[PDB]
Amino acid sequence: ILMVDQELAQESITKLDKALETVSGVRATIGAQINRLEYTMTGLDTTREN
Amino acid sequence: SEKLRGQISGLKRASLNAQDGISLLQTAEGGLQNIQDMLQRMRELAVQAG
Repeated sequence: ILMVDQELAQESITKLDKALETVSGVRATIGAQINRLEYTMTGLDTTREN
Repeated sequence: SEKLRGQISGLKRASLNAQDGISLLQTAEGGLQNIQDMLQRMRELAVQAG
């Protein structure tokens, strides 16, 4: 990515948008896994109690 | 006397078997409750979209 002349800014904006979407997707995957593990927390304790 | 002794012993054994049975159903209902808890969150995030 270069910001030297008045032609690369448009390509820069496109690449930045695509990178932002990629980061958002990876964060979403992390959140999904953490929520699944949080749900699987409690059944183990209930089984231990029984 | 012999018949009464035998009946007493059998009744005691049945009394033990009863609680032996009840524990298993308690475990089963715990597991079912966990599954039912998950299903409603699925339905909520289902009605989210549309």
